[PDB]
Amino acid sequence: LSVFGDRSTGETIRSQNVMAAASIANIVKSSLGPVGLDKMLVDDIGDVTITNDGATIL
Amino acid sequence: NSGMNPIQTMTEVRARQVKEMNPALGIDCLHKGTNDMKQQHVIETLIGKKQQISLATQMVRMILKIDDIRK
Amino acid sequence: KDQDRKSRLMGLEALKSHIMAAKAVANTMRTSLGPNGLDKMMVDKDGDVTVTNDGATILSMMDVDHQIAKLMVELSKSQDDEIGDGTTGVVVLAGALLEEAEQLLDRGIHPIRIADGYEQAARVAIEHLDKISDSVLVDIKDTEPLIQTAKTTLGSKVVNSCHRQMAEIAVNAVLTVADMERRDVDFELIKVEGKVGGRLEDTKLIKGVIVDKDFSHPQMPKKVEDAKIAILTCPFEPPKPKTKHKLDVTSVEDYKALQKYEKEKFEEMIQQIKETGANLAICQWGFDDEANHLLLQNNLPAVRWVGGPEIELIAIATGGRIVPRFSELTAEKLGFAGLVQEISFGTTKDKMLVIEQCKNSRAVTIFIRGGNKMIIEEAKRSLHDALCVIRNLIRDNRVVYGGGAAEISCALAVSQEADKCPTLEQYAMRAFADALEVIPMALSENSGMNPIQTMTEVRARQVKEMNPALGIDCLHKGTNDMKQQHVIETLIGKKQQISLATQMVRMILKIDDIRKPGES
Amino acid sequence: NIFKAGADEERAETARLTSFIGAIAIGDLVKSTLGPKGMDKILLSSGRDASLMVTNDGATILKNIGVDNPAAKVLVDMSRVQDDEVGDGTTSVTVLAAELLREAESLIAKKIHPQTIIAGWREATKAAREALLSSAVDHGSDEVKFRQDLMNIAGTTLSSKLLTHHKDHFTKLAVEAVLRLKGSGNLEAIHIIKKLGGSLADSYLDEGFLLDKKIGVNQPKRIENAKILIANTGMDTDKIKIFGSRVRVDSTAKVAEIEHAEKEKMKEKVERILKHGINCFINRQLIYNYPEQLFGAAGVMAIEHADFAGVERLALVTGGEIASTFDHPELVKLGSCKLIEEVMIGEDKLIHFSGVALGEACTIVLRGATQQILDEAERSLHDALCVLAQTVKDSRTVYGGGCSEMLMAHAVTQLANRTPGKEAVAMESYAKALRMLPTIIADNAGYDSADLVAQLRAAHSEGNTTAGLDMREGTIGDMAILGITESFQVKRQVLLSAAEAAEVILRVDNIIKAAPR
Amino acid sequence: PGKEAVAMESYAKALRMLPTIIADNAGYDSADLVAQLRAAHSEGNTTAGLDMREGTIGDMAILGITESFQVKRQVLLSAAEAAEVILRVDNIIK
Amino acid sequence: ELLREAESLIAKKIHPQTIIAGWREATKAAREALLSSAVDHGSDEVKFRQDLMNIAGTTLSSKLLTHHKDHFTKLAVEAVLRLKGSGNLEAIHIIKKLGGSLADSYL
Amino acid sequence: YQDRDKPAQIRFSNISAAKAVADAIRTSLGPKGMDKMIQDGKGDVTITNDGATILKQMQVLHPAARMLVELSKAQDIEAGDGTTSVVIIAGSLLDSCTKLLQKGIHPTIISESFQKALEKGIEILTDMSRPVELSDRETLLNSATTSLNSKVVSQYSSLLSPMSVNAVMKVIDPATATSVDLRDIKIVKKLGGTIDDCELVEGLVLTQKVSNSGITRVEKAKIGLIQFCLSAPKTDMDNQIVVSDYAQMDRVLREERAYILNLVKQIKKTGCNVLLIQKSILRDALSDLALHFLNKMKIMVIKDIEREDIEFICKTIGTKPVAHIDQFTADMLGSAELAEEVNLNGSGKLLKITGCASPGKTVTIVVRGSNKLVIEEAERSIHDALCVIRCLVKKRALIAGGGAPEIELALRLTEYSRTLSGMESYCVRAFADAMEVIPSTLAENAGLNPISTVTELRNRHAQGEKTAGINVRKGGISNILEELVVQPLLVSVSALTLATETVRSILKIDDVVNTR
Ligand SMILES: Nc1ncnc2c1ncn2[C@@H]1O[C@H](COP(=O)(O)OP(=O)(O)OP(=O)(O)O)[C@@H](O)[C@H]1O
Ligand SMILES: Nc1ncnc2c1ncn2[C@@H]1O[C@H](COP(=O)(O)OP(=O)(O)OP(=O)(O)O)[C@@H](O)[C@H]1O
Ligand SMILES: Nc1ncnc2c1ncn2[C@@H]1O[C@H](COP(=O)(O)OP(=O)(O)OP(=O)(O)O)[C@@H](O)[C@H]1O
Repeated sequence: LSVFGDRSTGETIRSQNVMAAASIANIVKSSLGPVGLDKMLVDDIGDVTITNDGATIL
Repeated sequence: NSGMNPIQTMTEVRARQVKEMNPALGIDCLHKGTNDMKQQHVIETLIGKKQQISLATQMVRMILKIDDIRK
Repeated sequence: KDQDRKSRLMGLEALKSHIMAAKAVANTMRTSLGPNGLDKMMVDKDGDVTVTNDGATILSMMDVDHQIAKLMVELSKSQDDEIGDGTTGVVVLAGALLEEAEQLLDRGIHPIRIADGYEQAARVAIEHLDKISDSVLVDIKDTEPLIQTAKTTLGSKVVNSCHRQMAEIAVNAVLTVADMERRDVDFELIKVEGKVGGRLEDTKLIKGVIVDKDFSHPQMPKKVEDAKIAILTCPFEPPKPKTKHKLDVTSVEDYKALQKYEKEKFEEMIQQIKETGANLAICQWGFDDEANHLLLQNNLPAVRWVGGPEIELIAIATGGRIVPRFSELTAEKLGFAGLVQEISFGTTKDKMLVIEQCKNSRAVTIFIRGGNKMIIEEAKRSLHDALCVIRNLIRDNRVVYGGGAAEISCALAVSQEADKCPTLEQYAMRAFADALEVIPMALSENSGMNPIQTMTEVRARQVKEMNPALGIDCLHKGTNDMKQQHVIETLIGKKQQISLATQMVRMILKIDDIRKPGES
Repeated sequence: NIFKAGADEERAETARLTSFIGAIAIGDLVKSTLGPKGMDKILLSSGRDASLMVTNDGATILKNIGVDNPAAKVLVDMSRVQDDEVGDGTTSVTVLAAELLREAESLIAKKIHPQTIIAGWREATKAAREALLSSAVDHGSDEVKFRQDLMNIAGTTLSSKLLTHHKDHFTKLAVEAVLRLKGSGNLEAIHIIKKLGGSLADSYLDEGFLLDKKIGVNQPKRIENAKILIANTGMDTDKIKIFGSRVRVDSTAKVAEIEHAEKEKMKEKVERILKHGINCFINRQLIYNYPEQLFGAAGVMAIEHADFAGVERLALVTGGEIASTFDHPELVKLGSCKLIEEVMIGEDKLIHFSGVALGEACTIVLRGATQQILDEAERSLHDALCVLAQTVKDSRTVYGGGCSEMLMAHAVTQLANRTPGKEAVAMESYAKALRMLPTIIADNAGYDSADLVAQLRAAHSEGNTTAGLDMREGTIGDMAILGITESFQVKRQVLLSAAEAAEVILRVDNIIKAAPR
Repeated sequence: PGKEAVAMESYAKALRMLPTIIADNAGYDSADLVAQLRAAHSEGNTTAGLDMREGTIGDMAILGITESFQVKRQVLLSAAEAAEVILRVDNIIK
Repeated sequence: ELLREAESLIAKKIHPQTIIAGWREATKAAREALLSSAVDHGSDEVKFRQDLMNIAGTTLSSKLLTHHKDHFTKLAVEAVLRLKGSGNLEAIHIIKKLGGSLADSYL
Repeated sequence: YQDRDKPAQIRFSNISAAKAVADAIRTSLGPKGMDKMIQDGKGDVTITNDGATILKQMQVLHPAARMLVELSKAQDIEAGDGTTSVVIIAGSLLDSCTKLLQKGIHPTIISESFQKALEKGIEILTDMSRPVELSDRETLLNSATTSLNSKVVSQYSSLLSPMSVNAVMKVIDPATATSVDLRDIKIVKKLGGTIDDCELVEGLVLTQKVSNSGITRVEKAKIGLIQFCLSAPKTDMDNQIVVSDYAQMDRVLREERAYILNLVKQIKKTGCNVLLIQKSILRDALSDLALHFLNKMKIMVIKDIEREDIEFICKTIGTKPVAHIDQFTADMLGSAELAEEVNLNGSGKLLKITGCASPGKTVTIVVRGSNKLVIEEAERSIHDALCVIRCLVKKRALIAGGGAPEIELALRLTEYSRTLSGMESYCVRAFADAMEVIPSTLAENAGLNPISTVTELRNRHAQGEKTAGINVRKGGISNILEELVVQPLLVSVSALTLATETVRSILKIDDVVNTR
């Protein structure tokens, strides 16, 4: 087959979609609650912002 | 094995057993005149045919029940 | 300068490398020998396809890079005017002479002994050809056996189906431009043109000059019996330059004045043909519509759009001169012709001009026809090969039987005279006898027979049976003795085939070092 | 340092293998399309996607593919020179010359010279041409039986194409145009009209030389004593085929000075036409409305936009001439027509003539959905009208479909009984190649090729020169009873051209390639 | 019939190779002697054969070259039977 | 060559069982042409004796005995014609002795 | 066998390349089917489960696999629905010939046998269908809400359904004519309002503006279409405008005025009152001076017309396009009673033209809506409702949905295989097993067992009728006729004819070659 990309189907795209989605939950796992922990937001310039609010994290 | 088409000979005898006549016809494997091997005196037994389809089926059930060989 | 990147070949291995450069040319053309020769595919540089088996087209198109193979190209510039029939014959003879000389080089003999030994045995083979040659036209002239010998050299190609009427044409063309007692036949006085369409039986012999141009008007008369033809470069009209006139008009006062100024020029130069006495007006450029209306009333035809070399080709045959303008018009430079006619070919709009003298002229042109353009260029070379055989018959009416009959009898005389040579050139004389047998051996190999079985049967025939030589059955005829089959070669064509083959081996064997500087 | 820098040399063992592999690969390229049940091919250009098209015509495949090998290049244009003068048998001249060289390599492996096979094939060609002379039958009378034989050769030509589904309707129109002609085989008397709309079975026919062009704005619908005069001049506006000329425009009055020069120059042109004393005018270029009003008041029909098929065909169906210039009158022959009727077929203005001198002209009006169907149907009727006109000059016909080929294979085999030895094996090579022509036809239809073709050897040996292959049932039947026959001149042309081009390949033992610039 | 015709052509080609190898082992042109004998035996003339001594095609009646019939019947029957066995073989069990 | 030509038949999609049926019918026809070409000798035994040297000359071909093949054909025909018995070759005795050429063989 | 030459490996390469197209699109079938995610080259990710978009976004380069792309494109013009289901039918068909090509069957024998299965397959779908009437307005109304309820828009399925039935009745005479053209029903959408504020205009509605012509209201309008750019005198060749003084600068402005007014005076002689100008980007189609010359002659200015909008005009009023001003005649004019600009609160600035009085029947559906996502899916619900009415005109019959004719086709062709002879017996057996993929796909996409559902449904069709099938709403086998899931016949009967000619064309392709 000659197409304009790469094709992949089956249950392997189901397992890759839940591992990419649950990894985002680990970014907002420890920051939940009033005692949530801060997390470093590294920018492309080089500076970092220390935010613990989960709305500003996502 | 008779040197003919395997599908064209098969699909014309099964059409002969339905359309023009209800009794079954055979396949002229010896390159005889025509079909209907009752006139050609090709006769097999009933117990030799009832056990042909039986022991072939029972050997499939012994194979399909085996799913692991460990040596 | 440039010593680095320079190919060198010296020592004994350079001698065998020059042999291998010549063995590659001979082995390709040993299959295209005789009338049963195999065809050769030629791939052009731009993509055209043309298939032939002629020897002169092989050597001219073979883009070889070796200088030893380039020396094999040099012989074709002088052989086609001399023999015309053995172009494939001298290449296999120069190659098979080096084949046995490759065996002689293993013994350690110097090539200056082989090149002198080949020249020693060539004079024996030349002297043996004069003893076995038979005359045709001694003490008298005749045209009947000259057509029969011309039918054999012409029918070796695909044009054998109409070989009868084309053989009578080349005999009358040579006898018109040249006399048999003068023995000076000019190839430049015989021209060959052709156009597509028709058959090979429609070949006409035009004693004069032909150009592929029509008249200036379709109402012009197609018959000029008077021998007064004016050949000029500027047409009888108001004067126009060579590329673009570009007349500038301003208003109706300039258009009315330039019309009357052109009407005087339309009346003067048209009537300037009658004061001298000319009838046909061959001009380089065409005529206008106002000039073509006046040429019809005064009965003066004219030829339009005559090219560059088409002007000078007419004035040589008719005896005219290139006149630059109307002021230099004299009756002495006017052309002479017996019949000027226009001949069309079916629905084709070529309408070439046929200038005939109706007498014994000195420049005759041949117009061949055919169903394909690749056959017309093949039949032009086919008649050109027939012109050289008749040229060889005039200089010497003695002929020798070809088709392998002259080659085997020459090999018997050289091998008999080789035993009377008590020096190191004896092996070169026996080498010349073995290489002379290769040309009749390659004739039987191309015919589909056994080459060694066909050769040695004639050896028992030319010795035990009869002392006159017998030929090799190449066209699958009834039997041998091709003298009865009327396949006879020329004596000058057979003598110069031996001499040119010895000349090329002498120049190859004497060369022992090549230096080719590359790029830097 | 013999052949370098682009130069390549094919030796005696190399050029013999290159000429055989290159000719077979072209021969095996279009052998699948042979027969009525042939396969199709995918043709597409490299680097482009819009050139994707599927056609199983043998000439359409070979005209599009580029050829690199020179030994196979002389085989491709051999199928092209069969296509223009005949139009049928393009697939047969390729695969028969390829099968002749496919059996020739077995002889060269058996130590046979190629020039020996040439002398054997020339004797086998004359015996195969004599078998068609004995089996040819003519029809001087019984034109209702001659109408059957024209319909059999029409369906054979229309097979393996897009029109093989509705071929029962097209064979009633292509044959009827031939019977109404009844004379010379000139195809300029038959016109092909391509109009959109309708299916293939909705094709109409007109016996009055129907034209596929509309004329004027307000043309007269009926004219008696139509006097035809054709010309080729520009009548629309100025600068006719002149590029680079410019007129200075300074105001709106300078625009009208161009029109005032246009109204004066066109008025001098119509006065050159009406001095001839004519009644109908045909031109290749468009005619403006202002000379159209001069032609309408004078009662002269102005026919506009004539193509090369317009001037060349109307010069002989009306008895006129081309007549490109009309500067001086009374020097041209004029046409003749009785009545000109304007018929609307396909929602277009169509020009119908009636009662013309040499009134054997006809017109098959084809109908299709788009232009790709009509351009294919225009080629579908063009190759059929060539071979139908061939049978008018020579009404000899032979039984096709493997009947004439197996009779040719039997005639060469009888010549192998009275021959020398070295020419016998070469004639047997001609005998096996003629048997392969119904073999690939039977193999393309999926039948048993060893059962159908090899049974024709035993059938045609002891009489019975009528049985052939019937692809409808897949059983050997009589071709004279079923009505399957072909022409004699086309079947003789595919025998001579496939044998002459096969003589070129065996004659060549060395290919010389020059340096490409 | 059809499929039996191609098999009979293979049997005629195998019997034509027996004078071909004899003509090839004797050094003569095997493509000329045997191919002329096929045309000689086609339309009458069922007497001429191969001559190894003179190297041409001669009459076997005046030359005195003949073979026994029971040996020629034995070789033709055994070679067709030996080719009958191996042609039916499609599998080797070792 | 029987298996060499039948090898290309399996390449042409032909079953090997149909080739044997084509060879069994060709075997009866090849024996029929051998029966028409068979020339017997019911009488004229002096011409039949001349044919017996042709059988001895054909069997002794391509051997070492080509130096004196004419002498061995005369001794071969005298052993069977004086026997007039069955095909058992125990009645003839073959002697292996040195000395002498092939032409001096005795019966 | 030897099998030196291999032309069937290209057939196996053509089958396996087309099999990957149908297998990748197989799980997107049905309403409960799985959606597909695409990624563009720039990085855009768009979630869309419609089968006509994924085949446009796949961008195949194989010639054999491209034949399924225009197969879906021909289904959108012929039927307007049923799109992916033709590909899975044609994809499962080439899977069945993979078992047939290994057996030694030539593909041209399968081509004549699949046409015989197509001729028999049409006959099974004819008598099992339910014939209905086109003049009955209750049948076309009730069958359109049932098909639109499974779409994205279902809360407005009771409103857009009578708007689609009443649009085709002014265009097509019910139960007399057979040809239905969807190009004569233009759907105009603009921002503002809801979908409930809709108008059925019997004439035509344009989305452009009459600026800057200050007329905006004309009676007895003779509409004419001009493709020539009415502008300043422009020459594409080399030209020059000579200048002499300040009075010469006002003369070339008067020359631009007098040249356009000479063209405007040619329009007034034929009685034309409304001018239509085609959209042109390469040059100015209308200058500033030509806008004022038509205002003095009370001629309405209309420009910026797409090429597809020109087709809607000539079938409405009978106006023919002209290429230049010298060819402007009186015969190329239309007919109109009134032309004006109506600017509503939600309909926008549109040109409402009523009073056609011309040979031709076109309608216009003006749909309003607040958001941009509202009106685009309203047009997709209309085009899905316009196709089920067009499918009912050419075939006056109805069938059940959920793959219920596909199981009946697999059972009757099996009984037809016992009465045939020759090669055609096994090809119709493979034709019957290739039709069982469509219920097996709907069994897998609904969460049921794919084998146990289609096996129970075959025994329900041997004893009963086509009422048994797969109900995706309740998730199980039920009565499709009682579930009111009814599809037209032209969706399925054209899905068989188009897939059979593609499989016959793919199997007939032997070799692939490249030209230059
Ligand atoms: N009918 C014939 N039978 C036997 N030998 C012949 C016959 N005709 C010509 N020959 C021989 O063939 C030789 C010519 O060979 P070939 O045709 O290859 O050269 P050619 O093509 O004529 O040369 P060129 O290229 O100059 O025309 C002659 O020397 C002649 O002896
Ligand atoms: N109905 C038929 N029955 C038997 N043989 C047929 C039938 N139709 C065609 N043929 C055979 O097919 C051959 C023609 O092959 P094919 O149709 O592939 O090429 P063609 O279309 O004639 O070539 P062209 O495209 O130049 O017309 C003929 O020789 C004819 O014998
Ligand atoms: N409301 C429904 N209830 C049950 N099944 C349905 C319903 N609507 C459609 N189907 C089934 O789903 C299949 C179509 O699924 P899908 O919606 O993916 O494609 P489509 O675009 O509607 O049609 P096509 O695939 O022909 O273009 C049809 O075969 C039909 O049998």
